[PDB]
Amino acid sequence: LVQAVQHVVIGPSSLIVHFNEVIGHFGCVYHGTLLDNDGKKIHCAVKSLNVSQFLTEGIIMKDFSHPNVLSLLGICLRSPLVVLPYMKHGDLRNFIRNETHNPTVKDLIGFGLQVAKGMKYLASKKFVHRDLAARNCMLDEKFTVKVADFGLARVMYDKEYYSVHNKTGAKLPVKWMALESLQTQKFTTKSDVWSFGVLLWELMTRGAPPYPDVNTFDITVYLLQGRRLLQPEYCPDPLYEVMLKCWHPKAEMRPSFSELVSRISAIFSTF
Ligand SMILES: CCOc1ccn(-c2ccc(F)cc2)c(=O)c1C(=O)Nc1ccc(Oc2ccnc(N)c2Cl)c(F)c1
Repeated sequence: LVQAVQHVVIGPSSLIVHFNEVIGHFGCVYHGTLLDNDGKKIHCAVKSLNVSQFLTEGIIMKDFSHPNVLSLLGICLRSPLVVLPYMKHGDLRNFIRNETHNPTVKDLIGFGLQVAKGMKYLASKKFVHRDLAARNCMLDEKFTVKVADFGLARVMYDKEYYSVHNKTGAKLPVKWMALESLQTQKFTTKSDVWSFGVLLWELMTRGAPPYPDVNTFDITVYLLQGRRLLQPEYCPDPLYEVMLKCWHPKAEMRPSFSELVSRISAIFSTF
């Protein structure tokens, strides 16, 4: 493990944490400066963790290289610190909810296509996300969407959406979970497809909360009855058909991420 983690570990002398520049219970995010031995100084975001599994997550994230997936600059051991490239426009949900922003109907479909591309890359590597949602996607200075996971850093802020299992300790985002995951607590690439369907609905409503009139406990019965999220006012009919296929009760009937990239590219560029 020590030899395997060598390329991910950053020395404490190489990282400058700007503690008086907070970005945002389980950890704080601050502005930072990373001192690169072979290039220019890097502006970063540093997340503090208030151990063996953590370093293996570091090795997996360091192997990611795709314009639609958040990369890892490294990990600093001394509380442990996670070093990420800085994302100028924060999370995707807060960006589209901002009343001073004017994304077009095509721009919103475009953000959906970017997520599908990042997920197609992850699924080809057999990586299961388990928490795909607009709040976990980042936006850089060039408006490029980066698929990521805050982990436990926003569970208290997003307390309305998260359940924590009393036995396994698992993070459970009930209103983004596939029917079979709510019944078995098992996650697959096909249950990530269901979550992507919910993410598309969030984009086309500019960040509205899903099922606002349905109790947490009533979600399983609501879904077994065959009921689903309603078509947003400015969501095109072919894009709603895509959402409905992502929510099929049989995991095997749901489209692959390759089929999603193809259908959304058609919707995005065709009239
Ligand atoms: C090493 C363990 O951590 C992981 C592990 C896996 N993945 C992961 C999981 C699935 C994927 F597909 C890809 C990556 C992660 O995303 C993280 C993580 O820590 N992400 C994280 C994200 C945003 C943060 O906040 C920022 C950052 C930059 N700019 C601004 N403005 C803000 Cl607010 C932040 F601090 C930390």
